[PDB]
Amino acid sequence: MGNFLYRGISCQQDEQNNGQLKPKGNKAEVAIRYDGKFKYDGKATHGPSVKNAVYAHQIETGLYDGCYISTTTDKEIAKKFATSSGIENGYIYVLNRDLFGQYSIFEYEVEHPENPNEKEVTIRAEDCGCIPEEVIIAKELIEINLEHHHHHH
Repeated sequence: MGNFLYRGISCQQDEQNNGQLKPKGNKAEVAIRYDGKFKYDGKATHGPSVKNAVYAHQIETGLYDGCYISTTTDKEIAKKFATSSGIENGYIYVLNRDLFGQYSIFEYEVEHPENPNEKEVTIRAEDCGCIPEEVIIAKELIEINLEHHHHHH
């Protein structure tokens, strides 16, 4: 529900080796609130994970390095993303947004000019790089999505 998220990986090696897509190490476990000016801060320590630290880090330096999940307002993003990223030969997983809504995970949507007709909604996880392991409601492998729409061309 909400939105259909799609993400694919060619590093099935790292995924299967870690047995969780990617190495993780969550902590903090603080209040956190998406206020108009969300100075929710955290514990007290000065480091990574959450806070203006992670927010500014991803905004300034690691611009969508994989910490947060960037997705478009179009469900057909799946096909476009899989093709343009050359995932046609690799691994792909699907995630539902309503799960994040239940999780109370944050989202920051950037807007291009009005008529491009699209907004980029980046899903701000409470930690960098897929903090929820069960967010992947579907996992499939892909070897060329041939046929189906091949009516003639």
